[PDB]
Amino acid sequence: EGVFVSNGTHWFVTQRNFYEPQIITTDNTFVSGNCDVVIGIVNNTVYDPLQPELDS
Amino acid sequence: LQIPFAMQMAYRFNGIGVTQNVLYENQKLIANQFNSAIGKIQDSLSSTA
Ligand SMILES: *[C@@H]1O[C@H](CO)[C@@H](O)[C@H](O)[C@H]1NC(C)=O
Repeated sequence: EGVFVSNGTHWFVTQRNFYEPQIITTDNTFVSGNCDVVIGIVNNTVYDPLQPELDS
Repeated sequence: LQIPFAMQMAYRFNGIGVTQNVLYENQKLIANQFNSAIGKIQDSLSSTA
């Protein structure tokens, strides 16, 4: 529920009608397929909120 | 407010209850179907006064 957006170096997800940038995460994004198909896809990390808890 | 046209059509797809990956994964087919459908407008008006 947003757009992917960049300040020039970092990538954020934003609500579409008001600038409020959030860290790109498994929970504000969804997967479909692989990078071969989409015209203009970009390489950036996506954060997983389970992992730093499971690393405890 | 500018937005890339393929991203505008991805919003138009959410607005009809189709998930936006359906457009990005079918984008060239959707553009071909659109360009073909505009071509039929020329033919219909260039014949059916
Ligand atoms: C935008 O167009 C450039 C060429 O001017 C192309 O290299 C690039 O992949 C395109 N990016 C997107 C997001 O479509």
